[PDB]
Amino acid sequence: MISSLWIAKTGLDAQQTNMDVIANNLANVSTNGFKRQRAVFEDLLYQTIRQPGAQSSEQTTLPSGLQIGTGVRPVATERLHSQGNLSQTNNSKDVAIKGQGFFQVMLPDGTSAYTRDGSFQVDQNGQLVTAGGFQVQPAITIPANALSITIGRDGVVSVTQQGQAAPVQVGQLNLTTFMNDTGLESIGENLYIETQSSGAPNESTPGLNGAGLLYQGYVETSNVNVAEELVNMIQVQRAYEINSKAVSTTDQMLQKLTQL
Amino acid sequence: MISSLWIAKTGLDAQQTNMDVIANNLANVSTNGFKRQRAVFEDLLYQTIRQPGLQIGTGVRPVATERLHSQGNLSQTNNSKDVAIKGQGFFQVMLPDGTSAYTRDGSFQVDQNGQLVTAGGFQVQPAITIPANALSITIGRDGVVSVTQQGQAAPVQVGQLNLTTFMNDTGLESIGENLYIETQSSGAPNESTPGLNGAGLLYQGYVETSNVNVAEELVNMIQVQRAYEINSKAVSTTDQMLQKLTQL
Amino acid sequence: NGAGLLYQGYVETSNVNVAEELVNMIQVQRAYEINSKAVSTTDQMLQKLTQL
Amino acid sequence: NGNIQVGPTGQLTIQGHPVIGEGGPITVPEGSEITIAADGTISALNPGDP
Amino acid sequence: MSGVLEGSNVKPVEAMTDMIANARRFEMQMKVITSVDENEGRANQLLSM
Repeated sequence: MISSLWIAKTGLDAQQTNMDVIANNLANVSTNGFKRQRAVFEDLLYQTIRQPGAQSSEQTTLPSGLQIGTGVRPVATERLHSQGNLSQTNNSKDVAIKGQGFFQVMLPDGTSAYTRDGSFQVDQNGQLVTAGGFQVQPAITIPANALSITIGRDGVVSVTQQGQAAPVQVGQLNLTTFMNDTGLESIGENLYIETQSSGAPNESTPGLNGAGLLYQGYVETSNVNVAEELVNMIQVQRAYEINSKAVSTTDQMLQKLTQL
Repeated sequence: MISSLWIAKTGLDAQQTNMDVIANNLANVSTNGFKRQRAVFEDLLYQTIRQPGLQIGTGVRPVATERLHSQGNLSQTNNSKDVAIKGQGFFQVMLPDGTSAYTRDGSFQVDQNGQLVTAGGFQVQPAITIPANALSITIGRDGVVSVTQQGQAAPVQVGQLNLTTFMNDTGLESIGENLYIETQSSGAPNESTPGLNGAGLLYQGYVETSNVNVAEELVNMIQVQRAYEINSKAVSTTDQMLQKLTQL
Repeated sequence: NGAGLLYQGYVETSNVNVAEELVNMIQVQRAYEINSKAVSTTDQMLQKLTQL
Repeated sequence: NGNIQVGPTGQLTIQGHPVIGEGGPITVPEGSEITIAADGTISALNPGDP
Repeated sequence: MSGVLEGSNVKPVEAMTDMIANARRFEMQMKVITSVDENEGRANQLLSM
């Protein structure tokens, strides 16, 4: 009902959104292949009133007129695509990416998403799938009586059979790289779908063109730095308290205006 | 009698309507799958006075409340019978009289003869008949409800949970107990499997919480209180002016 | 051409200033009373005239 | 009475009387954010332009 | 417009001014009547002798 109250509402909304970003980063600390988010804010409208630059006194201009502004709006949340710390779990099926690549996965509805989480499983038919049951591309198939699975640093997959001293290559694990990795739309389940702001999927085997190198037995942990999150808690709390103080002051002013 | 009493009375009634909407939003902060309401105010007719150019207003009147159909947060219930919706879609539930309503509250139970029903006891269609000796009920992402039985090493398919999608989600009639009925402004209920044709996915063990943001409601309460005080002051001023007029 | 831009998800609020209207309500009431005194004074002037 | 209004075609009128400047009645570029200085200088900003 | 009822358009200011003016006009007319009657009876004496 009054301008200062709307501006303080926008400020409260921005600080709340910062709190959601912090909480989302914290809840996914243990998530493998997670990237922390950071929100960016911009200024809202600026009422012109006295125009800065308009000529007063015929030969003297007016510098810096009344640019009364409105509150704040968050521009967007950008993910920090940096290399998370590698953790050794000693498993034949965990694959960790050390560079800037993505695994390609086919959703059963027909389209393809992209994931960085490398904890892979085997279905009843022998295909390499994600822990959510989504079949990784390409459809690397593992034989029935496998004794050991070796995923090399170039993405080649070998299976050691009984009675064969030489491993047999059963597939080739590729990495997908994009022009802009922040433009991928996160749909949950550690899955990204390609958008028009993220360019087009560039297939590359691991080691060339930039795709990273695949480590076996390692998992890429989340890059969330938690002490920074606590310091951000302290601010996101004071700033919210101060905006609420502004709301209270405007409320008192309106109350005295009403009471007279 | 021509006076400004009615103009401020409409303002008081509009602030009352806004406060009712805010109170309804706050009271349903614990309901699962609740969409917050926002009342839209848009002024009354204008009276034009002709010169030998000017228009005087009449007040303000509520037009229509809109329900915000954004995807609410999920809460973990640890019950195998509860399913939440990721995306836009509605569960279809059959009322006793025969007409089918549409709900988003995913807290379901199994009634005395099998059958999946909502918390109010109304059956969820299609008829999904759970066997008695079921050991674990699994509802897939695409709405396939499979049931495990002791012995058999493979789950048994029982039913499909279809989602009904409306092209205009806001126009559904809220009948009361967490149920919507289709209306002329939200016609053509499109039945689909979850995951295709724009239908949402299903998360088992989670329920969709309410959409009510708290800060907006509190600051809006502050604004409603102060505007109500302002309109009351205007009413008092008109009263005093009329009192001064009558004493002549 | 000279038109405005669109901010999706935001609604423009009213331009009314509450400090502007409440001060005006005070003067309108007082200007209303001072005019009513003119009617009362004119009536008293006419009332004595008919009584003579 | 300094309540100046802008006509549809850009004429400055006070209470329907066209205001007169140094060169006569004023013609304002149709549609413009008029700013008056401390001595009466009129500056017109056309929408859309810088 | 549906959901609104329109009231009367009687203006009270005009009504009050009309009542005051009507009272003051009635009193003046009473004064004129009194003067005319008094004149007639003064002049009715001219018929004697």
